[PDB]
Amino acid sequence: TSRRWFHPNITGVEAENLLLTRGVDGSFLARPSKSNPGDFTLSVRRNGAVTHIKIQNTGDYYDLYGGEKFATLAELVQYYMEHHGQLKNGDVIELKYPLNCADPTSERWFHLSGKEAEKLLTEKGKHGSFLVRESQSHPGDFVLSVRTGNDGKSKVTHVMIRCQELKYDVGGGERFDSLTDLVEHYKKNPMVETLGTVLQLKQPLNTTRINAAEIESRVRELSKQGFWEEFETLQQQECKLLYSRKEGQRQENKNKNRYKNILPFDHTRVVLHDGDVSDYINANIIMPPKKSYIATQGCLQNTVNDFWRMVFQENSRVIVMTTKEVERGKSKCVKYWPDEYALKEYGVMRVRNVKESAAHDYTLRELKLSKVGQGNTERTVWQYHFRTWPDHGVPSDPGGVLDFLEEVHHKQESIMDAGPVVVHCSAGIGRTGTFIVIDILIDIIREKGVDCDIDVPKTIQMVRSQRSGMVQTEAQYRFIYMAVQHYIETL
Ligand SMILES: C[C@@H]1OCC2(CCN(c3cnc4nc(Sc5ccnc(N)c5Cl)ccc4n3)CC2)[C@@H]1N
Repeated sequence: TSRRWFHPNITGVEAENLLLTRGVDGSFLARPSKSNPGDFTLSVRRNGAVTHIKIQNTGDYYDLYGGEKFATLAELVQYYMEHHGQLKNGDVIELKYPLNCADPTSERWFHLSGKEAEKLLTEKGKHGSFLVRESQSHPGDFVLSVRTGNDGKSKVTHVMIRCQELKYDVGGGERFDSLTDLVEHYKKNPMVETLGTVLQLKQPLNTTRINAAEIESRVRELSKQGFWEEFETLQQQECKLLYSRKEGQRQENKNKNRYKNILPFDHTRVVLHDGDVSDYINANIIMPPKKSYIATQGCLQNTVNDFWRMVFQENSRVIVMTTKEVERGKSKCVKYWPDEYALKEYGVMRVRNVKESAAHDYTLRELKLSKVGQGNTERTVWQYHFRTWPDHGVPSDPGGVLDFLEEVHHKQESIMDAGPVVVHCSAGIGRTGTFIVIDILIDIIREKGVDCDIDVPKTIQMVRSQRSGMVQTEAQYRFIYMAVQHYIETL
């Protein structure tokens, strides 16, 4: 559970000099690419020299050049640190020693006046809530503000953090190389005041949960950048989500994955029962009377039957497809539905395409799904095929997506005992996560109006604990905020 090898603020020259003077052969770090915004670079030292490996993410997955595709940067680094000779003139590159970052930019607790910090800890703070800010009078020094406990039963204690020769301390004891190490140490060994108060560092002060009516003000603030700082602070927390994906790695299931290293978590994966290893599909239940979701990949030819097994077993009545079958010359999803008015058998599952209806942004396909030999198992599945997501980036306007989800939501609500909504793109983490997150947030607003708290990164982190890398890019992160803002404006 450490993402210290990611340096959000260094340059290529800085990374090279840092690896050459503070690292050894096998040392590595990751950083945002300065030449290609939105991409990343893995800088690795070997034989006294540094190599820079490009990592692209257009919105679907992290694509390591000359390597594999991954759901998060943490899952990428974990894979190559644990598989000795995979990273590559075909020359083996070893990730051995993470070169740790000292920049606190991406920490949830790092931020700020002493009055304002007291205000924030006053209003949305709890016992043990804390933050670290730059000192008011002493430049280069810092302050740790902790809430312990409006009647005097709670207080805010400020603790001065002195920076002396690039090491930090709270006036005595140990001297730390970084604010992170200092906070980590006093998290485990909390300071005790003379009269007995224990300055427990329980959780960072939440600053991202806001009232729905404040979203426009917050978006204006993040656009002044605040968006990039908030997103990367979210990305750092991905190291808490390296849950097991063993079932997807079994030999019998390797070919059931569109991308061999983008796999469902074992504890939330959809388990296929009553099979002819026949229980696997690259798909996860997503739980936020709210609806739930199945986030899954675009079908392969050899997983179409499993897809319909899943849809039938989970009683799903709505499918959301957020990709064309072919985009930019590449196949993203095999056609798993019949032509209009046609009927097909996919293993033991029978599907009739009853009728298609074309809107501008999407096609709706009314499908009748049943198990062969059992006419009483028939149920209608409504497939919503979104077709206007741009080849590059995210939509410039969220209106098409919002109108699409509103229709999808009302179809689902009209169906008694409908199961989870199936959502899929290519790998099923980027666009799929974006649609699901928007739908989760919009449903809160739809039922409570402006009188509700929403917390975009918390919602994403919760969804990311159920499928790897849900919401892939900062552009998608911005698009979720813009979609929520637009939805609130048109209430
Ligand atoms: C230097 C920059 O200045 C401000 C700064 C970015 C904005 N701020 C924050 C605080 N917290 C955050 N938590 C998350 S993730 C999350 C959210 C809510 N709840 C839970 N449980 C989780 Cl895990 C994601 C983004 C977050 N941005 C404050 C810190 C930067 N450091």
